[PDB]
Amino acid sequence: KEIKNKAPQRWSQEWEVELGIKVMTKVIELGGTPTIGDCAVILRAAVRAPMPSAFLNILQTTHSLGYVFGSPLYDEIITLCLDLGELDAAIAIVADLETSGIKVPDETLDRVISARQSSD
Repeated sequence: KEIKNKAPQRWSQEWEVELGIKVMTKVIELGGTPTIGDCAVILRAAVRAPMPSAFLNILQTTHSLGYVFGSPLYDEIITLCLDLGELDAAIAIVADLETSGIKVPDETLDRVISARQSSD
């Protein structure tokens, strides 16, 4: 009775990436392994519309299955985090990237350190 006459909700890329990460979490819970391409696709959806908060969780989900992206993609996401003003987000990103053991570009870490020094 309630669903049929409810007004529809317009599309938004934020709701899109939310539904995407929820679908990914459910698929992982039910025993399914998403491909690396879908991970790159949700990363592209997250970088297209400003949403820095989702970066950490999506990259953690990617690293969970064992997938590792190239250095340019991490460079791009870190540069976007620095540009849009989410310094703590980029700090968490480089922290979990160092924890995972992947190698980030030197200029990216240098820019992160410079932004951290400027913020302090």
